[PDB]
Amino acid sequence: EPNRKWFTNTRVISQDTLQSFREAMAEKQKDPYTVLLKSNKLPMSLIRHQAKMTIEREP
Amino acid sequence: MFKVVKTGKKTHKKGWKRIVTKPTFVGPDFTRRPVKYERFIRPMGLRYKKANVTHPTLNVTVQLP
Amino acid sequence: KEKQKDFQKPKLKVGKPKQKPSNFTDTSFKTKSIVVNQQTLTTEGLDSAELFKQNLTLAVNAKSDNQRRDALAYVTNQLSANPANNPVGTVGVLTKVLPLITDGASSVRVQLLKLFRTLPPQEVRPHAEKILLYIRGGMTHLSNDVRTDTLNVLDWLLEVAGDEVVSCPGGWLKTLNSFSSMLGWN
RNA sequence: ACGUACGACCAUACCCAGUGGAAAGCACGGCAUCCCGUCCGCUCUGCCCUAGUUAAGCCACUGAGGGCCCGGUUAGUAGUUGGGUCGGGACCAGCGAAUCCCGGGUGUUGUACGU
RNA sequence: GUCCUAAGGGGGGCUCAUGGAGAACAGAAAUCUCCAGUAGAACAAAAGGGUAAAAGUCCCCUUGAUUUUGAUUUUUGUGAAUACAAACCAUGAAAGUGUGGCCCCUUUAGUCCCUCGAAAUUUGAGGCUAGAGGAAGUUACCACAGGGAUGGCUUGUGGCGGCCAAGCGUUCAUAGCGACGUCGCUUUGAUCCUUCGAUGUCGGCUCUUCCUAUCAUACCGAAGCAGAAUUCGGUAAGCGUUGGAUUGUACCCACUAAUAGGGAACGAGCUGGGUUUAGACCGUCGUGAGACAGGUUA
RNA sequence: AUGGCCAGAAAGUGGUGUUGACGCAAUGUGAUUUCGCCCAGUGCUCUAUGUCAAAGUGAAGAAAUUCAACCAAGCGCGGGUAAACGGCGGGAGUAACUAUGACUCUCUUAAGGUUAACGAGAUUCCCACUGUCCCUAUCUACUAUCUAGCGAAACCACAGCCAAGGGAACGGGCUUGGCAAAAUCAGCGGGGAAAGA
RNA sequence: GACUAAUCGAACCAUCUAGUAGCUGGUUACCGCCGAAGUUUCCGGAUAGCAGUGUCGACCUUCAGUUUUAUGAGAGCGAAUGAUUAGGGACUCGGGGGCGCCUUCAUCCAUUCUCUGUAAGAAGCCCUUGUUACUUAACUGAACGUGGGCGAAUGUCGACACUAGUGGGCCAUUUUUGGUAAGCAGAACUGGCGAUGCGGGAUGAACCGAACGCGGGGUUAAGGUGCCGGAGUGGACGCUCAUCAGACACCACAAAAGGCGUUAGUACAUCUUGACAGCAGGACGGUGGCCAUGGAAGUCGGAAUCCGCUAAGGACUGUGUAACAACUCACCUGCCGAAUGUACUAGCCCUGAAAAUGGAUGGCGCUCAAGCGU
RNA sequence: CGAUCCUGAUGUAUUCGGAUGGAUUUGAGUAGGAGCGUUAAGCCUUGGACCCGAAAGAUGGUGAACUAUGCUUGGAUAGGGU
Repeated sequence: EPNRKWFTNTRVISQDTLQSFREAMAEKQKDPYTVLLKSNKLPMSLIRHQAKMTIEREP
Repeated sequence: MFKVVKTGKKTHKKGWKRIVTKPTFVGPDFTRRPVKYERFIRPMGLRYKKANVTHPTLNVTVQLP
Repeated sequence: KEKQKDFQKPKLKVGKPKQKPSNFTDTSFKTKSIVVNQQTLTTEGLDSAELFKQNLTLAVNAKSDNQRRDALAYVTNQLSANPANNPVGTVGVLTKVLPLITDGASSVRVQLLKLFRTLPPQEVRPHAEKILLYIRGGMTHLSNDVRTDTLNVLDWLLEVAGDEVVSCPGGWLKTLNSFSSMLGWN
């Protein structure tokens, strides 16, 4: 069925929040004895040509 | 959608397991259920994590998670 | 109420805070530290006082008779080699090893007797009350071997500090009562 | 034929602009005592038919007006009913539209009383 | 547990939603005035049908939102609705309109209701009438009565999305399909530190024949094919196409001219796995008999 | 022992028992060496209110009857028990009907420096050994074969050459072709037939 | 779960007992006369429909799977939504931090974006006349009677009783609704089959013709007439030669497909001012155009691509050189002699994909057919 | 005419009686009887029920000459190695 919510952004995040989240999560990967709680509910998707140039300039 | 997976050692098998024959997205941080308790089997070879998504106005195709 | 729409409209509730938007992304997370509870295998970096305390703890808390016997033997060997090598002290050593009189392990009881015999007599003397109370308990205890080994402990105490035993409060009449109760001479 | 009253079909009658209206009939009009109703005699109701005026209503005419209505065509076309040992849609026997376009119009009529 | 499941009748007067133009504060929005306004308002269906001197709104009186009997529709009894028939009314000057809202057990009562069957009374019961309320699994130890066991398909060249375009259509609409192509997603000769799920079963021995979709031998065409060794392709099935290793479960090695691919089974010859009667053990599940994610033995 | 576990329709009945805890009875584990915690749930077991049968008691009525207390065991409440079945942590903070959970904080541990002998048990390998194989050959006896005598059974709609077609992917009879010559013997296992199928 | 007399997850013997089965198998002479059926509707069953025997009633009324004429009807979504909030405020205890005071987030608000029925008569029509408690100002109307007068074509029964079988089968045309890569899945009417023989499709459940007592004569349908095979190597006009043509095609392969196969047409163009093809010659100058290159002169590359002499000739179509040269093409002239060229369209033909025992327009065979169209 | 509902007449064991009227359905009812016995056929129900066929259930008896275990009484089993 047609709906307005198909054509809207479903997940949004700001610059500072994304940068702080990435820095904190990288600091968490620095320690191998520290593991996340409820990792399935965390936005982990955000965390996770010389040959072409030469061929373009000289075929 | 589902095919019947037969289990047991007798000639008369049990047929409660269903295997998904179409591609699936199992989700993030997915660990398979114990074999005694999984009914719906989603094989590893049919799991996709990226798709070739085309932007309609930009007319470009990119591989997105 | 059985209808299942593709998108569910959130319902505003009065007197409650507004819900966060559907596109909101939460970056807060909590972490728990995994720790492996296993001691060092070589046990060589620790100081001799730390080995003394650890072996005393093993002697008083171990569930293996051979382990308790070896720990008491190690403590007895260090006390015999040097009485100055007692970081815990005579009072603490006595307080920890006096409940082991009632122990069912005869080898542990004999090694405890050796530890008592290698304790310094002038430090044994002021604390004759507690030792004699443990002797009374483990001596009226039901097991005959425990009674015999506790009598050996009482023999050691009478050899080392006789006057303190016969002059401490309850050292005379209560000991006589325990003797008469065990002998049937009541 | 023209008015008035009650009407039948209910836009060929409606809406927007102008122009004219013999005779009478309409209508606007004049006055608030009585009957009557209002914030207000605006509407309604009562009294006058004298005066004034066709200004408006109404009637008639006009408009390459909007709309509406009626014909030709479209078209024996689309479509549809049966037939073939017809082809890989066409014939046979028949029924049979509406658009688009081309034009026309812009009310008939009964009863009764009058001019 | 509280709350909502809707006020009908008669008569009379007036038009609604909205738009334009105006009035101290007053403006986008307070009240007032004119013009336009076919319902774009309202009527208890949010885009169904129907209503403009009303079926809407306001005012004045009123409860036809009343008894009684048949008929009809939805179709034995219902219930709802529809025209009435009789009585009692309401409203209006009157015509008229109004009979609603626009469309099987338990238990109670019966004076004059009837029985308890030899007669009567009192309790109780029964009847009739009128109401109110609301019984699990397993069988791999087995047995019986029966019934069964897509095809003139297929092959060599991806999908999605966008351009280009011969053409097909198309001139009272100038839309739509579209071959050939092209463009985006699916390591500077690397890495060897990414093997991604048996429900479906194949093999082997012996032996014969067929097909060509030709690996080799015969012949031929082309390629910087000097020679040698080849590569690509064509005609051709005459003639050959091997010996082994590995079951903690199909690829390696060697010889050779070459170690080509299939059919006749996979739409009652013999022999190893899928594979599984009865004995037994371990793992998972179940209180259990037992079953299985399974593994092993005879 | 006026007992435990069992038999019997019953019995002045019987087994253990001509027995007495170094015994009888019920179980689990299964030589020897080596080898914690929890009574949460389910069992088993020990000790005044609730639940509370029959008999008995009291009240009402003319009685049938109705209503009341009282009310054993069991269940419930409270303890024990894990070489019972099972299961694999604890405490504090927060909170304060009942049960729950959630949330932090902190300890988080029984086990480290005899596998022999025997076996028609299952598996891998090495030496020896060989017709298992390259790759088959030869010999003997008894059959099979022929003769004299004797002599069944299974099975049997009717019969037995194929090719193509015969919509119900069946054909030995139908259609169209190939064709096709008495009567026989030894083998053979393609087909038909044949498995207490 | 072994043994208990070849019998064991409850032995053997007799009886109840001819236990029960909806399941399996079978169910016995002939002729004659009728003769079927599959959601039609309701909650695994009833029921409509279709059939046969007896009757009875005036087997009276006539009706009809037909035509003609006249006239009518024709559930969900929602600017009541989905977003945006950087810049502006109110903020203050909303929360929290630091030192009652400030704050850092955060709270919101202010902003904005998104509209198929009926009729076609003798029971009908007309006149007169009554009855009424109905109705009307009124015998003014309403029905029902009294008396009298007078209709389209074509073809030619009803009610019971009893008893069945079948009542959610298959196939086909047409229509309608959904889809799929393609298949396909639903409904409605009609026809057929199950129940059915005959002639033709070589053969056959669904095709065509036609339905059936026992015979004789005649004529045909569908299909055929070279032989098997009864009937024409019949007649006319053409087309086609296939290295397994074609003679039963429509579906797939499969396309706007590929053919220097062969016919018939359509459109455009050239032509005695000489068409197409050939033969003999010209095919030039600025200029070796500009840039680049070791070299590049039309012909390794990039970009432009003009003018003159012209009858005509490209800043060049290929061969060629290291570069030139040279040859050639486009184009022009001379010889010649009359019709051609391009692209489509319609026929027939070839290819347009095939496995595995030896075989099929039915078989032989057929070539101005014994193939194809009339 | 019988059942159901409404009214309640003359009368009176003054609390019995139910006339006169109405209104609905109802009943194979009345409204100038049609039945009884019997014969033959079709159909239905119950019986073994058209015939043959279960694994079965129950009642009462017979078996330890096979075999399982136990009691009583008997019999038998070279030569080597350690």
